[PDB]
Amino acid sequence: AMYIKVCGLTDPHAIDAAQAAHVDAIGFVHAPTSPRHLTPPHISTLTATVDCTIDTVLVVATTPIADALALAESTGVSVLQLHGQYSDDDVAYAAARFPRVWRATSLSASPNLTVGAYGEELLLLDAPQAGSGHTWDFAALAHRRPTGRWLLAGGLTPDNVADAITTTSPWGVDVSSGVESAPGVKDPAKIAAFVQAARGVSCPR
Repeated sequence: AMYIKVCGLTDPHAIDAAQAAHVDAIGFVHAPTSPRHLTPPHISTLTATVDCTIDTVLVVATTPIADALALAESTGVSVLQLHGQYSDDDVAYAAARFPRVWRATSLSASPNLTVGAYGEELLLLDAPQAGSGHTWDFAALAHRRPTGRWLLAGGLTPDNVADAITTTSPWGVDVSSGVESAPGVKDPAKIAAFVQAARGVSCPR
């Protein structure tokens, strides 16, 4: 299996493309510093339109952890995803209080790469430079790949994802900017292309 999350969706037009491509998760960003930012009322309505074949994920960065928990509850999302600003203590505080918590980090932050170290269900590892060249720099992951449930991120696009999955064999992938036509505007054609490229590694057609 290869779990696919599209992160930072902001409209039904994008949700429809994600459902048509049978993605596994959709992220809704609540982070006022991001071009993908959504207010609580908007996250609530968007979340309610997604069917039970997709995990909905509230993605936060700067929201005090108790408020983030309250927002996860009120919006009805499946998962609370915490960006790397959050302390280890905050990750575990959340994990005790909400059923599904994801810990995001990046390789440059020298993170703890053991999944579940602080109560999280899954670790999202962002390796933004690994796609800077013509081919995917699988050396940047390699011995650092978690043994547990994790998502690879790092500027994934329809153009690099087959290479990334083939060489790095992640448990799943997370994509955002690489399927946008503009910041905060997901492009249905790119979503479809991304999923085709990613799934074609194990099930080419």
